[PDB]
Formats: sequence, C-alpha cells, structure tokens
Amino acid sequence: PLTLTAATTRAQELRKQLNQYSHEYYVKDQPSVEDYVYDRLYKELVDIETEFPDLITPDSPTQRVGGKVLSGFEKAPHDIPMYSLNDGFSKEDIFAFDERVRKAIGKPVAYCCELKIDGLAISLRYENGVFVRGATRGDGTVGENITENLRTVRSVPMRLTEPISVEVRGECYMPKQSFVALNEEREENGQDIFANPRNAAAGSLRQLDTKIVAKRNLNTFLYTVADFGPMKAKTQFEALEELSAIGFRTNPERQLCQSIDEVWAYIEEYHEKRSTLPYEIDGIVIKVNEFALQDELGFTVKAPRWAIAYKFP
Ligand SMILES: NC(=O)c1c(N)nc(OC2CCCC2)nc1O[C@@H]1CCC[C@@H]1O
Ligand SMILES: NC(=O)c1ccc[n+]([C@@H]2O[C@H](COP(=O)(O)O)[C@@H](O)[C@H]2O)c1
Repeated sequence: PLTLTAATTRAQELRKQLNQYSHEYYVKDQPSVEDYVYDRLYKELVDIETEFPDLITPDSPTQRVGGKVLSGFEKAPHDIPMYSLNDGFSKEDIFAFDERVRKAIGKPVAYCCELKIDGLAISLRYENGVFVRGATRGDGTVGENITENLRTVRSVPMRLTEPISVEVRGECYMPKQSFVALNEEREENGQDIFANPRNAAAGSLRQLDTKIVAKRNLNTFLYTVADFGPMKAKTQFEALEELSAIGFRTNPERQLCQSIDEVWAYIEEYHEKRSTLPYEIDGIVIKVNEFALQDELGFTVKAPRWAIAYKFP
C-alpha cells in the first residue's frame, strides 16, 4: 500500500492543494472545483492521516474540526492596544468629525469607509507565516487567548501565502442564517436562544470545547494591521487590499471617499442596503485614509482621533 516515505510527501501535496481550494471557497467566497473533488482528496488525506497520525500538521484541513478541550483561556496581552471607536449618530456628528480633522490637519482629507461588522473583534498573530495566536480584544490591553477556537474558523488561514510575521485585527461574526439555524437547534435542545448574532458569535468563541466551536459557522473580515512587519500599505484602503493579498477575508463593501459629502453618500447607500446583507452591521466606520495623517491626529486614551463610527439607530 502506502509507505511512510510516500505518505509524508503525498500529504503535503494534499494539504497544499486542499488548503488552496478552501481558500477560494472560504476566503474569496468563490470555489473553483466541485465539492466532490474536494471531498475525495480530503478523504484521501484523512486516510493517510489515520494510518500515520504523525503526519498531522496544524495547517492541515482535517484539523478544522477541532477536538481539543481547554480548562480556561490564558490572558492575551496586546503590546499594541486594541482601541475602541468614537461614536456619531447624526449628519452633524459626522460633519463635525470632518470639521475637526481638517482643523488639525489643515486641508481636505480622504476617508476610507468600511461597514462596522456586528460581531467579536479579534487579533491574529503570524510568525514566518504560521498562525500562533488568536485573541479577543478584552479590555483593549488584555484579551483572552482563543487560538484553539479560531483554528476552527475556516476563513482564518493556518498558514499564509508568504512566510511573513504580522499581526492583524478584525471581526469574527456569525452570518444571519447560521444565527437562525443555531437558534432553532437551541430551541430543539431546550436551551436559551441567543438574542442576536453578535451574542452567538461571542458565546461560540467562549466555548472551551473546540469541537462545538467548529460546528458554529463563524466567519471573519480583517480590516486592520496592528503589526505591519514587512508590510507596505501606506493608506487604509491600501491595507485592505494587502490583507487580501496575503490571504485574509476582507469585506468588499469598503469605499474610498475624497470628501465628507461622499462619506455621507456611502452611509446612506448601505443604510438602505443594510438588510440585503448576509451579516449584521450596526453602522459605518469612517477612517482617515493616509496613515501619515492617522499618525498626526493620533489617539485619545479610548479611541483613535482619525476614525469614528456612524451607528445606525
Ligand atoms: N467592527 C468593524 O467593522 C470595525 C472596523 N471595520 N474597523 C475598525 O477600526 C478600528 C480598529 C482600531 C481603531 C479603529 N473597528 C471596527 O470595530 C471596532 C473593533 C473593536 C471595537 C469596534 O467594534
Ligand atoms: N473548493 C471547494 O469546493 C470547497 C472547499 C472547502 C470546503 N468545501 C465544502 O465545505 C464542506 C465542509 O468542508 P471543511 O469542514 O473541510 O471545510 C464540505 O461539504 C466541502 O465539500 C468545498
């Protein structure tokens, strides 16, 4: 049959190939091959892994199912803190924000606009391309180490394109439909339902048994790089492209707005588009695009001065 020498090599080929399909299907939401092509190879790999468990690696797709069970979560400090967002609620709130930015900067400023995803903020640290820590925001300077649980989030890469060392932050959420499904499953089990998708997302990520988490149907959008490493983005918009480039899920709805008035267009555009989305959002995030300018404005103690969230009512 298959020898260890042969299986060791064949396994790499399968992880490589399978991980490629999973990337397309989970990160680009656009698969290339038919499901049964995937399953065939995935079953070949499992058979190889079951015969020689020693070839099992963290970047293998068979580990997306979890199995580990923790006692509790370890503290996960953030040397670079995970800030919060200042809030706006009116057109006045947004336009006053813009007024403040031009006052301190002394010129017109371009805004990257992103949809504020209603879920759990997460931070992801990679070294030489390997995923080594996943963390909640916690209180901004200390979160919880939820690395095991995030191994089961399919859109989170166990290994990157480039062997690059970087930490990136974004949202982990449950799409509306998985929300509904989970709640029905919970009704059937006679438990309390989750009031909303962000609560489901947050309880899922606090489950100690990673095998339950795997089943939960979670997804990510990455939007900030905390530790650039060799990374080269110089504006936020640029950063969002470069996050895709190295292989994270980014939300496609982000725009680049050269005026506050366009910013108010965007907020309206997706305020009416809000229900048409598979995921829930609780507003819009407006960011000063130029990193050089985000720097100049800098940070209050809570939230950055170069950004603000327009929250829907
Ligand atoms: N939820 C979001 O969609 C979102 C976003 N697209 N972009 C940011 O940029 C923050 C990062 C630190 C300074 C500004 N924050 C977001 O949500 C924050 C994360 C933690 C508190 C808010 O939920
Ligand atoms: N490229 C693809 O078509 C592709 C990739 C990953 C998962 N899937 C599908 O997702 C389901 C679960 O697979 P995984 O738990 O290994 O991610 C399976 O039914 C599989 O067919 C399809």
